[PDB]
Amino acid sequence: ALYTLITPAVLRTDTEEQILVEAHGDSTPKQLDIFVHDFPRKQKTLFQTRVDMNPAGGMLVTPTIEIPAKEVSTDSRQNQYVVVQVTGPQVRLEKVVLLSYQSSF
Repeated sequence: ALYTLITPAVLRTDTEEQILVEAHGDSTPKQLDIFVHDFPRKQKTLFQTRVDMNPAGGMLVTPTIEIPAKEVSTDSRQNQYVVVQVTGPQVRLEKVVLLSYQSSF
């Protein structure tokens, strides 16, 4: 009965990231899509993928997304957001987060 989405508060473009998605109390399997759209306009699909979540895996998942900064048209002059989304059987979740252009060290 409880579906959770935890992602990093701030997501690094052109750098892999991992987000936590859980089902609390629901021993019946599932197959969900992970979607990320530019905020606020939802103009383009930045990242899409699909994962199965079964009882074996504790009923949770660690999908790895990866926004390409090649798809962020903004400059570093103001804080541009992107929005996370999960959808499937008896579930949907939606979370807006901030984006870092960080490359490296």
